[PDB]
Amino acid sequence: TAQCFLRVDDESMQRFHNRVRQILMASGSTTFTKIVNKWNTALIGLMTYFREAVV
Amino acid sequence: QRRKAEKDSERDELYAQWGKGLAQSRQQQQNVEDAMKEMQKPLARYIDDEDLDRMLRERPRYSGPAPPPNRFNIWPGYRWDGVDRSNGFEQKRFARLASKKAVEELAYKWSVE
Amino acid sequence: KLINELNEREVQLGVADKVSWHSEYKDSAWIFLGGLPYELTEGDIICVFSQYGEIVNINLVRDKKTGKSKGFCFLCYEDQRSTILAVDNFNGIKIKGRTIRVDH
Amino acid sequence: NPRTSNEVQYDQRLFNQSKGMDSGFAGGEDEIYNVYDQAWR
Amino acid sequence: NLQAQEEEREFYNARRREHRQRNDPGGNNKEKEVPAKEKPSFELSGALLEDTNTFRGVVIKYSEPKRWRLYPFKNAYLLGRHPIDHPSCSKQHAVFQYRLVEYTRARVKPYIIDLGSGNGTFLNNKRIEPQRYYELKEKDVLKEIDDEDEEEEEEVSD
Repeated sequence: TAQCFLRVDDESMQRFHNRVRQILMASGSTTFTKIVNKWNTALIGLMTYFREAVV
Repeated sequence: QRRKAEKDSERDELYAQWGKGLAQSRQQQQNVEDAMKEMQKPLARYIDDEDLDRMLRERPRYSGPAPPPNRFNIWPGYRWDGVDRSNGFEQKRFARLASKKAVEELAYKWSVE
Repeated sequence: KLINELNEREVQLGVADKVSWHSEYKDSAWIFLGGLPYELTEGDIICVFSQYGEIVNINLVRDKKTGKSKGFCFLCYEDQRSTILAVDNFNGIKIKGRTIRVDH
Repeated sequence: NPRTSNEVQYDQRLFNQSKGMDSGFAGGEDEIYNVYDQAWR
Repeated sequence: NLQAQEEEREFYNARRREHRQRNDPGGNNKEKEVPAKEKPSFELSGALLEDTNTFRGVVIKYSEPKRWRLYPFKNAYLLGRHPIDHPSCSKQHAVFQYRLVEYTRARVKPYIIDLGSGNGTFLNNKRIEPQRYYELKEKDVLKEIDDEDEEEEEEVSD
C-alpha cells in the first residue's frame, strides 16, 4: 500500500566518522595489523547494522 | 551317516553364517551389487539413469512410540518391550562427542588474537 | 563393573572410534549376559534386548535336570553394531534388583 | 509400562551444541579480530 | 511318548518386569503418551482460574440423591477400592482395581476407562465394554448394575 525509503541519519554518519578519526588519531604507536582490526570492527559495526540504508 | 553328518555339518554352515552378524552380511552383499554397477557404469556422472530415479523420490518392524537415537541408527525389533533400558552412555557419549565440535570452534576463535 | 571404567578411559583419552576395543572382535554377534535373575526367560530377555537390534537366536543356560536358569544367557543378534551398542550401553543395568553383566 | 511424556519435545544430537551464555564479544575492542568463524583451509 | 522333555521353554513375560515397571502392588493402566494435566492445558489456553476449565466431581449416594465432598480432576486418577488406589472408594463391590479416569489429548478432554472390574460399571445407567477409552461429556453419570453410589461431572462456569 505504500513505500518506505531508508536513509542513514546524519548524526550516525558523524559518529562513524569520529570513529575512524578515533582510529587514526589514537594510534600513533600501534601495529599496522592492529589498525586494520580497528577498521574492520568499525566497518562491520556500521554495515551489519544499517545494511540496506547504506546503499 | 550322510544326512546326520550333514545335520551337524550343515548346522556348522547354518550357525556359522548366523554367528557373525546376519545384519552385517547383507550390508556386505550390497557392495557386491555395487561391483555390478561398475561393469556397466565405469565412470558415472549426473543424468545417467541410476542418478535419475535416484533423485526422483526425495517382516514386522516395531511400531510404538520412538526408539532413542543409536549411534548406528537401528530400529528395534518386532516385539521389543518398548521401554528404554540403558546406562545412558549412548546419550552422554552422544552428547559429549557433540560438545567437542563446539570446542573445536571456540578453540579457533582464540587463534586470531 | 570393570567395563564401564574401561569405557571411561576410552572416552576420556580421546580414543576416537576404530581403535575401539569393540574392534577386538568384528567376527562375533553372540553376547554374554551373566548375573541375570532366575525368574527371567527367553521371551523376556528377547523383549528387553531387541531394543538395540533384532536378536536372531539366544541360548540361555538353564540347568538340564531341574530345568531352571543357571543365571546367564548367550545371545545372538542379527547385527554386530547392535552387539557393540548393547555391551557398551545396556551393561550395569538393574533387573529385579540385581545388576546384570554383558560382554562379548 | 512405557515411559511416556506429553508431546515429544526434541532429540539430542543438537540439543547441546554451542557454548552457553558466554556473552557477545568484549566491550567492542579493536584488538579482538574474530571476524571469521572458520579457518581458511 | 507322552512328554518328551519335562521343561521346554516359555517365551513369556516375567513378573519382575511388569512388576518393577509399574508399582505404587504392581498396577495396571499405565498412562498413555498423551496424558497431561488439565490446568496446564488451561495455561496454553491462556485461562486464569476465572475462565479456566476445571472438572469438579459431584457425589450422590445411589440410594439417596449430595456432597460427601466435591472433587477436582485438574491436579489421570486411579479409581479403586480402599493402600494403592489414589481415588479410594468405600464401595465393597469395587475390585482392588476398579477403573481409571485419564484426561487425554485429541484438545484436553476427559476420558473414563474400565479396568475390567468383575462387576462392571454403568455410564448413565448404561454400561460400557472393557479396554477402550470412552470420552465423557459434562453432566454424564457414573456408578454395572444397581451400586451404592452415583457420580456426576461439571465444568466450572457461572
